[PDB]
Amino acid sequence: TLTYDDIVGTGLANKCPTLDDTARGAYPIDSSQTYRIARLCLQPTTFLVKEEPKNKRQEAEFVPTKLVTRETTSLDQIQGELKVNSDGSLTFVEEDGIDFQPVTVQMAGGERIPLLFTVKNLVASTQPNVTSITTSTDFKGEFNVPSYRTANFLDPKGRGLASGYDSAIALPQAKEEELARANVKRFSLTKGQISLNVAKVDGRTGEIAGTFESEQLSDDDMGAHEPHEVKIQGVFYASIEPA
Amino acid sequence: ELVNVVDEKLGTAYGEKIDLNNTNIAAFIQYRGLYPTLAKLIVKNAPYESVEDVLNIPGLTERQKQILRENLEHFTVTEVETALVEGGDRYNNGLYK
Amino acid sequence: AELTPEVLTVPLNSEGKTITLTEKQYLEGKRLFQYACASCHVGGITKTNPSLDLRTETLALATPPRDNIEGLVDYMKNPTTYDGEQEIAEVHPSLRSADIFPKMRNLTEKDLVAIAGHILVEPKILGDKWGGGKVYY
Amino acid sequence: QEINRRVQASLASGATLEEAWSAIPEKLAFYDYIGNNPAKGGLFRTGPMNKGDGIAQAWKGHAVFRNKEGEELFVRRMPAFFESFPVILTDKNGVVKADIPFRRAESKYSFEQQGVTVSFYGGELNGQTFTDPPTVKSYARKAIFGEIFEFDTETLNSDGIFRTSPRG
Amino acid sequence: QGMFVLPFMARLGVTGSWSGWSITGETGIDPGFWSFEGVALAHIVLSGLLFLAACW
Ligand code: CLA
Ligand code: HEM
Ligand SMILES: CC1=C(/C=C/C(C)=C/C=C/C(C)=C/C=C/C=C(C)/C=C/C=C(C)/C=C/C2=C(C)CCCC2(C)C)C(C)(C)CCC1
Ligand SMILES: CC1=C(/C=C/C(C)=C/C=CC(/C)=C/C=C/C=C(C)/C=C/C=C(C)/C=C/C2=C(C)CCCC2(C)C)C(C)(C)CCC1
Ligand SMILES: [Ca+2]
Ligand SMILES: [Ca+2]
Ligand SMILES: [Cl-]
Repeated sequence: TLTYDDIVGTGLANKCPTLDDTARGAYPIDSSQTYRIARLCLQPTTFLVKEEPKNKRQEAEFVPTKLVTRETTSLDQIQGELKVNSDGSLTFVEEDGIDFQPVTVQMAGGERIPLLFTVKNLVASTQPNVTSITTSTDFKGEFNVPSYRTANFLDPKGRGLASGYDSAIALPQAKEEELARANVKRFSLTKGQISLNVAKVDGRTGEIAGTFESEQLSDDDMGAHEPHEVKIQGVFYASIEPA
Repeated sequence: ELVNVVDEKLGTAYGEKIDLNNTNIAAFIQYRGLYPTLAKLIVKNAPYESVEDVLNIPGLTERQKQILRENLEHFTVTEVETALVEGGDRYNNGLYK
Repeated sequence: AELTPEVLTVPLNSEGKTITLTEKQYLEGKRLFQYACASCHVGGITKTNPSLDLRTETLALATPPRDNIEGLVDYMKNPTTYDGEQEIAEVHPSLRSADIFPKMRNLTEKDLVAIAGHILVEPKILGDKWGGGKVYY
Repeated sequence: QEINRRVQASLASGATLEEAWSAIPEKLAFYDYIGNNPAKGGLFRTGPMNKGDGIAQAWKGHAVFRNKEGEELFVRRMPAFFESFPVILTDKNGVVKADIPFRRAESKYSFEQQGVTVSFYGGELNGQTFTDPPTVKSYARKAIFGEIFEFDTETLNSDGIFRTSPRG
Repeated sequence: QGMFVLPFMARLGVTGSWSGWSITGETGIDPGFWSFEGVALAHIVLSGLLFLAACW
């Protein structure tokens, strides 16, 4: 068993727990019992950004990016109710945890794409008739994506939403119409989608692990510009418990 | 047409009273008996369709119900403004002294 | 302006009684406040919780009311949250927690009376500055 | 001071507010504007004043601010020292009634809370009233500069930053 | 785009930038050192060494 001093500075703190290859079992679900996820962890391994289509209007693809904010990207210590529904499907309702990380990735050509990688208010459900969580189980769900910056955030000229100037004070007599989009901060709230594909199960401990893919918008800098579409891929871990 | 939603919200009852759905928790210090216990329950159980719905919060004492009734005149409700409630800003809005 | 007896006259209780503090009492109050309180309450604010200050109106709206000598002395013996609901001696300096807050150990009843007096008189002098924080420095 | 004197003299001779303010010459109103103050420029802000605030076209008229109770409110003017200045409205006696808050969370004086409105007398906007808070704020922001003018900012690609005059 | 030396770099196989793009429209390529930037830098350093040799 490892301590903080074993892990500190190694990068392991940003990694989700894994399960060995022998963990291909099944975790029995009792539709009479209540369940919870005690710890959900999401460790992104790849960030893809949808290229802004030239104007050919064909299929714009997701392209690779380089992480520049280091090992600060993982979601963890997430907990929430695991409902057993009438139809035998399971629904995870996220209640709390470290369920967001700001992330900046860099596109070919230098363009930096900040995003609020998140699963805030995640609601994800399995297929019906899940008597046991197996390596065939998956969760599909949606979550909220709030503004990358919150309402107090001030831009470099001191303008903000819940705080700040409401004009370009360095340009006292500039016509205000053309600066409106910059002057008037707006708070974004959009929806994201995530798939959790279970690859490993310890039927005894109640630990599951696998891969995820999520899709969400990036930062729109409080309404100053259009967000990019981001696809996040990685691995996850969850501990399921009687509660 | 671009609008600052917080400034706009100041033109509603939000600007005249404690909005149970939006106002930061420190505002409950303005009146006797609301902070921190009732303040916490109120913020935790938001949003409310009406002011009087604050009375239905589970586990409240009779004394608590009394204080709430005495202070309903100081409360309001408007639509939840994402900008004011995200980031946990209702618990800490970056304002101190 | 001067530190008149009128200025040093503060509510003793919620029932309309006042006490007139002596100049020595006021200076002692300032001294003891600096000693036991100012680490957190410099200028009337609260560094570990700026939401609650020591302004008279605020103390007045606390439960039980704290805008008088008896209330403040009681707070110094048995501190509560602003609504009076939980006792907080365990994380707040008091005679009751003088074991874990050693600077309270030698505070006398007279000392507490002095501190309370400083707390109520200061705003009558400094106005908005008291509990005002950096805005009013 | 001279503008107010003339307006008062007009009102005392039985003019309406509209008539009184419309009688104020545009040139006089134009003198009562900080963009013509020679102490508002910059060493490397080069060229004519028009390159900054624009080519003045017309006086919009005098802006009168009022709260929901109907009390007249007065915008605190920018002193020459300040590159930028807050927007603060007081009553006739200097008591604060309205402002543009920086932090909103404990705002008590927002134009929206105070239902601030603006009515124009004289100039292009004579007889018009605005009540929607964005526009009222916009005019208050211009009111910090004194009398409010319409500018051609396109002709010279004006950048909106005050420049000094040949006096300066 | 009025590019003059870029096509000559491309002609002999320099097609990518250190910043990750390539002139064929690929993304997330590693051109190694000999990107357009690497070629330019190499020429600048060469310029300097030739200057010193000229002095000698
Ligand atoms: C008394 C001298 C004087 C004055 C007061 C003016 C003033 C005016 N002229 Mg004018 N001008 C002048 C001489 C003067 N000019 C001369 C001699 C010429 C011929 C070159 C011109 C040519 C001219 C033109 C072509 C134009 C003007 C315009 C204008 C106006 C714009 C001012 C401006 O933007 O300056 C900007 C001033 C500066 C940026 C300050 C310069 C400071 C220098 C660079 C400092 C140098 C430091 C030094 C190197 C340090 C040495 C250190 C060493 C000892 C160790 C303005 C009303 C313009 C106008 O709007 O016309 C309609 C316009 O278009 N001027
Ligand atoms: C003799 C010493 C002190 C006295 C007399 C004093 C006085 C007071 C009073 C009267 C209040 C009630 C505020 C109100 O109702 O508006 C208060 C609140 C508070 N003070 Fe003190 N103060 C002292 C020292 C300290 C110290 C040393 C700390 C921190 C280390 C501290 C932290 C706090 C906190 C956290 C609160 C509010 C707690 C809550 O309501 O949850 N105080 N103080
Ligand atoms: C503005 C202009 C622009 C730009 C221009 C340019 C950019 C130019 C540059 C170019 C240059 C940049 C030139 C080059 C050069 C060089 C020279 C001509 C010099 C020389 C040599 C020599 C003289 C040296 C000597 C030496 C010494 C040093 C040492 C020892 C040895 C010897 C003696 C050899 C354009 C046109 C686009 C357009 C229009 C305008
Ligand atoms: C092979 C290799 C390469 C090629 C390379 C090149 C091409 C080289 C060149 C080199 C160079 C090109 C060098 C230069 C030189 C010389 C030197 C080493 C320097 C010098 C001199 C000096 C010593 C001077 C001194 C002084 C002066 C400073 C001044 C006056 C006085 C005197 C003169 C004294 C590549 C990349 C392709 C890749 C891989 C392979
Ligand atoms: Ca699977
Ligand atoms: Ca322009
Ligand atoms: Cl306060």
